[PDB]
Parts: sequence; structure tokens; C-alpha cells
Amino acid sequence: PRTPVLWLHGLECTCCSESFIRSAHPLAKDVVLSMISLDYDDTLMAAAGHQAEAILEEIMTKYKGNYILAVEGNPPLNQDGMSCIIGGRPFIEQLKYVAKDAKAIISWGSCASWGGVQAAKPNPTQATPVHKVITDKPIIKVPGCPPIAEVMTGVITYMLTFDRIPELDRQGRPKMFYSQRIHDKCYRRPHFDAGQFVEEWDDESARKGFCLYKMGCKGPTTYNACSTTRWNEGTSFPIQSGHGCIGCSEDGFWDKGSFYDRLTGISQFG
Amino acid sequence: SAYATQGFNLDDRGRRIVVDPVTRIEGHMRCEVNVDANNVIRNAVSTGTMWRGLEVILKGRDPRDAWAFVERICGVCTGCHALASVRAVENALDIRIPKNAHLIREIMAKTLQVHDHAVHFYHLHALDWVDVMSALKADPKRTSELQQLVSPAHPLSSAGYFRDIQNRLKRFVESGQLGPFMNGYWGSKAYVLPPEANLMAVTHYLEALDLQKEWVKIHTIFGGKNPHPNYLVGGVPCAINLDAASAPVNMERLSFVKARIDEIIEFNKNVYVPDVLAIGTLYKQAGWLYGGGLAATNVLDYGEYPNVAYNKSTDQLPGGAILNGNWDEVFPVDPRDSQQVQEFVSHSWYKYADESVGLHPWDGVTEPNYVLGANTKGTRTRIEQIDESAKYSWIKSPRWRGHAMEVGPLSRYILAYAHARSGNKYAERPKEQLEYSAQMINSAIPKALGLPETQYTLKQLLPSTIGRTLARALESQYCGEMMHSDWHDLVANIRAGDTATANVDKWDPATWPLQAKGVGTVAAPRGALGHWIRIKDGRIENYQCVVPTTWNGSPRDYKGQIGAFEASLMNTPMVNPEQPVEILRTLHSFDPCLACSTH
Ligand code: NFU
Ligand code: SF4
Ligand code: F3S
Ligand SMILES: [Cl-]
Ligand SMILES: [Cl-]
Ligand SMILES: [Cl-]
Ligand SMILES: [Mg+2]
Repeated sequence: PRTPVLWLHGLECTCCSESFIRSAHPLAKDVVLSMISLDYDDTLMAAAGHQAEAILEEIMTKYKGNYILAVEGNPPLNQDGMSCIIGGRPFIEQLKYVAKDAKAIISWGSCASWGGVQAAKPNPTQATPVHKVITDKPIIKVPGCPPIAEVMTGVITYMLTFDRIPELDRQGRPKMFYSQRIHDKCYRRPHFDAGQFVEEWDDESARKGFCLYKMGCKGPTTYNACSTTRWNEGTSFPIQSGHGCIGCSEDGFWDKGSFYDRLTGISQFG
Repeated sequence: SAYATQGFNLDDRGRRIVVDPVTRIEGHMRCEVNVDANNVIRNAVSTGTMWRGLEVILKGRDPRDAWAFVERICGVCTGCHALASVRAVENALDIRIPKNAHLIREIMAKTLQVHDHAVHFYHLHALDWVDVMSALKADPKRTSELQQLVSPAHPLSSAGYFRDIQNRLKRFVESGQLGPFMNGYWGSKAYVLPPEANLMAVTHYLEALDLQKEWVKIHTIFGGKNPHPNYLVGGVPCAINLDAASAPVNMERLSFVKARIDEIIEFNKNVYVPDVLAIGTLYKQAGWLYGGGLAATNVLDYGEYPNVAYNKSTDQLPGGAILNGNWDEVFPVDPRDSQQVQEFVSHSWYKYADESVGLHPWDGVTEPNYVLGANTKGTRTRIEQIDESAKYSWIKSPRWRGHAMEVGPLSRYILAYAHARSGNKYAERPKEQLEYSAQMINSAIPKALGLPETQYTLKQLLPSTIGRTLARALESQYCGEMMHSDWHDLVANIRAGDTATANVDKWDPATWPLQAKGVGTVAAPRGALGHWIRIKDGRIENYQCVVPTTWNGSPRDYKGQIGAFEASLMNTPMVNPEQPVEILRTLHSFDPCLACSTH
């Protein structure tokens, strides 16, 4: 038997579901057909309405304490929770229901992990990360907006192979993917180390691939696999394509000032 | 109760059916209908069931940062909001971007169109037309024969190939863990395809799932990642150097992009367009021409893809507005005109000072007001039956000069056809695609499959769920063709010595006017997208988005006029009112993006 995955969606943009299907190693097709049993997922599932909701109860009963709950997005606490309605009820009630009998809970992306864009000031819906709502279950955070496809499938692969959550850092992120800052192995580091920086877009320095620190790069304070694993089968990452890291895997990155404002105290990161 | 609007006779006295959640869409939607004594839909209710408040969140922030916030409105139509945002800011500040930035943005936009359209059809829409369990009964040899008739050039056509795919499906189903196919509506009489067509389609579903990840590598090259590639006010960040391996863009990277574009062109021509033509033909033969809704009367797009930058007369998908089904008269659409695009909240969960009027987005207001009407069945936190006489959705109600409009690829193709008939030469290719498609659907495919030839006109075929699905596929093909040309123009311009990718003259807010307003529009995959910004002393004073699914999924306005989703469901028979097959097929033809619609 393949482990059931119940994939819930709260307040979200669906970037995590989209990133997931970009995985090359393994293919998302192979994950779905051969590794997990993706039994509930509003983006891909055939059933709708009453037929879709009936699946949750069936899987929860037959695989009690032996299914994975994956959550994309998050629940709002304002508007009596009805700024995210599922089956005529607040999303938070669905989340709590499905979480109670899950073996493990994955918080996909910055929304589920930390609050995401909807939680940026002034947070009109009081969007709240999953771990602040579900406080009695093991949760792995896989942050990033979205996370890298191979990081997402890498987490699933580990959990299915070993029937274990991988080792987590103090913020609940898997050390196998989030142990390095972007800046640790960024290929532009030799320029940073020499004080060679882009100062204006498309200046001579930009055409030579100089460091993006002075254009606001948040790589020095951001933990992710982007500089090594990279994106879309190792094709590029934000910095390689010329834009600074905006810090998208970090808690509260939306309210850390302008993306183009440089970090202060440059000698910290040398 | 019962009332008439826009040629539709709405009646809520029949049996009430609820679909919540509507699945195989982006985001969250609830749909309710009433059906008459013969299971025909006589009332339809579109409810957007999510809100995040991006418009509120943007207040006070730096206009240069806005694109990254609004990009996160949606990870499916990823980048179209970023494009709208940078265009709106550039418009506000009178910034003209260099040619290479224009072409790179166009290539990214057209890549999104293709990826979004193809994934929508196969992974979200196809299961409304295709019975996966019927595919298990198919003869692999007859499936091979069908494939060679439907698309002679597609190399993956052997009986053995289809047998292998069938056997993997068989083993998956026989496991007892059906996953995405669990509790499906398989075996419904609403499904009309023969087993061989079902197996062909499921095979392409699997091919498309593997291939779609390659196409987006174009975004990754120019924008660092997909989903959510990076954009920039004033140009693009992906600076150019040929002589160079440490520039974001060099000749090797451009050659890589071209290789991906060529793959896209083959998929659209050999897989996607032929499947839609074949499936469309077979459902046409079954008489399933429902779902026209507002497409039969009122359609709108802002117009997009000028073959000369900043020259709107050269739009390759020329826009405007059509009213009352009169395709001989296209009205110009001006997003700056306060009397044209306006949003009502009469039946939405927001509040205005006066909800009898619609606000142009430069004057737009987003104050939430979640309240349910007196005729609601259930409670505030446990809705059994929503009250559409009151406020029933997180989606605002956009109208054009007070008229309810359908937006999307179908709207753009009707507009292109109208423009082409009036002598517009920039719309020649879409007209050609449409004429080719009608001949395929009416004559060529039936003749190949031994079915009767039909004589439907484009005016008859297009305003339908089949037509809406067709237009999406044709648009995907057209976008692939256009970005192929854009690539050649980009490389030619660079080789001529112009390597510029960003105009930074007004990057610093010390250079800005102390107040300004701007608008950016985009032909997003699902229709007409606009962002309207007001800037004051370097900060965002107002930021309002009106998004394609805001138009299509809109609830009723102050006058009680219905939007495109609600109109499209009207007068459609259901085989079984407890199985929403026909509801899903038609709603899915709009490719609803609910996170987009509400933002
Ligand atoms: N296409 C598209 Fe989005 Ni997810 C919609 N509706 C928007 O701009
Ligand atoms: S500041 Fe950014 S561009 Fe510069 S070396 Fe660090 S991560 Fe790379
Ligand atoms: S913006 Fe995000 S995708 Fe990586 S380079 Fe920075 S953590
Ligand atoms: Cl966050
Ligand atoms: Cl479609
Ligand atoms: Cl209420
Ligand atoms: Mg809006």
C-alpha cells in the first residue's frame, strides 16, 4: 500500500502545488502513481462537492494515524474564519479535523509555514501559520515562495522511504535542504568578497555578474537550497538570472523593508 | 424569486443543488444551482469562497516592490500580475523600457499562456470530457489508429505504447487506491467518448504532466525561477553579455530558450490542438453545445501583444468590447475612463459608502463585510444554502459601461475574428485558426471518423463550452508561434549591438513626481487583467486589481445582471443532478482562478 496524502488548501496562491509538479527527480507523475496515494487535493481530484468531502472521512478511518496531511496555505481567524470557506464551513475546522489523525503534517511553503503574503501588514484576514493552530502534532516546515520542486519531492521521498520525519532545525525546517544560507555557496561570492557590486540595474557590473548585495540581495540572511540545488532541474536561481534574493523562505520576509534596500552591517556577512 | 435579465429567465423554485468545493480549479469556489422538473439548470450562483486582501496590504509600500507582492495573487498565472504591476508603475512614472526588456517580457508572457493553457486542459479540464475507467476497456490497436487519424505527425502512436500506458493505469486502478480518480463520476451518461478516445486523452494527460516542467525553464532563465519569476520596474534583471558566461543572458542561454520554444510549438500543433478538435467534434456530434452564456452577446479584452512596442494599433490580439452579439462593431476600451471599467459590491462581501454605484479602480475601495442574507439556510459559519438575493461572494462585480461581459481566450478570439472582418491585418492568424478549426470540426474529423458532416458557423460554434475550450487551445498555439518570432527579434537586436535591459533614469524615487497614477493591463491566460495604482510621496496610496476571473466569476450587480459563470450554466440539462459533471465541464471551460478573482 502507498501512503495516503491528504493535501489541503487554505488561503493560498497555489504556487506550492505548481512547484511540486515541476519535479524532475522524481517526476510528480511517478510520485502520484507509484509512491503516495494522493487521495484529496482540490487542484487535481476528479470528485467535487459532497463526493470530494466524503473521501476525507473514508481515508481517515481506514488509515487512522497512517496518512500524511500536507497543507498549502493557511487559515484566517478574522471574518469568523469565513474568508476561507470549504463545504460551507471555515477552513480551520477542516484543518483541525484532518490533522487529528495524521501521522505527520507538512506545512508546504511560506504561507503554511509562517503566514505568507496574506499575513503581511496589516494582515486583514488574520492569516495564521499551521503550527500556531495545530499545536499537538509533528509538523515539518518546507518554506519558500514556493519551495524548490526537488526540495518538496525530496521531503516526501525521505518520509516515504524511512517512515520518519527528517532531522529538523530549531525552526522546524529539514536540515537536509535548509542548513545553508544562499550566501554560503552563491556563485557571486568571489565578487562580494572583493567588494565588487552592482549599483544600478544593467550597469557594467551587472553585465559582469557582480554581487547583488547593494541592490537588496537578502541571500546573507536567507536559508534555502537555491544556490546549489537551484530551480527547475538546476536551470537557474534568482541571483543567477540577475535579481537579488528577496528572502522568500524566511519568516516575515514581506515586512523586512523594501526588497531593494540593502542589509546593514555588510562586515557581518564576510 | 424569478426574474428576467440579459435574455435569461432566472427561477429559484426548483431543486437546489450545492457544489462545495468546486475542485479542479485554482483556489476556492462554491456553486449552487436550481434545476427544473427535467433536471435543467434554471438558476446559478457563483460564490468566491476566499479572500486575502492584497489591495489593503499594498498601502504605504514602495511601488518598486509591488510586483513581488501581487505576483503572489496566483502561482498558476504566475508572473502576469508582476507584469501588470511593473507596467502600471512605469505608466505612472512615464518610464519607457528598452526593446530587449519588452521582448523578454513578451516571451515570458507567452510561455505562461502556453503552460497555463495546456496544463489547464489536460490536468483540470480533461476529466470532464474523458472517462478514465472507459480507457481501461480500449483496444490499443484501435487507439493507435485513432491517434494517427487525429494527429498524423505525433510520433508516440504505436499500439504497444498505448498498451503500456493502459497497463499502468490498470495496475493503479486495481490497487484499490485510485488517488485523484477516487469517487469520480465514471460511467455517467454525460460521458460520450469511445474507449479509444479516452485512452488517447489519458495518455496525453501523462505526456503533458512530464513535458510542462520543461516549458517553464524559459521563465527560469529570464526570471530565476518558476513559479514566481522575478520582474523589475524599468526593464528586466537578466542582463546581457555575449563575449559572458557570467551574464544572466548569453547566446548559450538564448539557444536553450529557443530549444524550449520549438518543443512548445510541436506539442501545441501535434497534441493539444488536435485533441481539442477531436473531443470537440465528438461532443458536437452528441449535440452538447451548451454553455455559451454571455459569449453569445458581450465580450471584452484590453488588447495585447503589439508587434511594435507602445503602439496599440499593432496588437496581435486586438481588443475592445462587443455588445448584443453584434460582431460588426467593436467598441474601444479605455482603462483610464472612469465611466468604463467599474466594480460593484452590491452582492459581494465588501462595503462602499453607496453600493448603488460602481467604482472605477483608481477610486476603488476594499473594505470587507462578511454578512449573510435573511434567506440563508444554515448559520454564519455553517452555510447549507447561500442567499443570492443578498451578499454571496468575495468576488467584486466588474462591469463595462454597466454591461456584464465575458473575458478570456474565447473573448479574444471573437474580438480577433471581428477585427479581421473589419480589415485588421494583425488578427489574420487567429482568423485562420478559427476557419481551420470549424472546417475540422464540421467536415474533416467527422469524415475521418465516419460521422455526419455538419454546417455550424463560427457564430454558432464559438459561443459554447466547446468553443470556449477550443479558443484556449488555439490561443496556446498562437502564443507559441508569436514568441518564436519574438526570440528571433531579440537575438537580432542584441547582435545589432543593443544589449540594454533596463531604464534606470527614474529608479530613484527622488526623481518621481510627488503624485501620480498609472494603469497596467495584460491579456492574462484567463482574460482581461488590470492593475490601477496611485502613488503619493514615493508610496502606494491606492492599488486596485481587476482580474479576469473577477469579471467571469462575478456575482450579480446593483441591477441584478448576472456574470459569465452564472450565465454559462443556465439552461443546461444534467444527467443526474447529484453528479455535477455538466456544471464542472462548463465552469472549467473558463479556467476559474479564484485566488486571482478575490486577491
Ligand atoms: N489568467 C489569470 Fe489569473 Ni490566476 C485570473 N483570473 C490573472 O490575472
Ligand atoms: S549578497 Fe546575494 S548575490 Fe552577493 S554573494 Fe551573497 S547571496 Fe550572492
Ligand atoms: S527569493 Fe526565494 S527562491 Fe531562493 S534565492 Fe531567495 S530564497
Ligand atoms: Cl511569511
Ligand atoms: Cl480547457
Ligand atoms: Cl451574517
Ligand atoms: Mg480588486
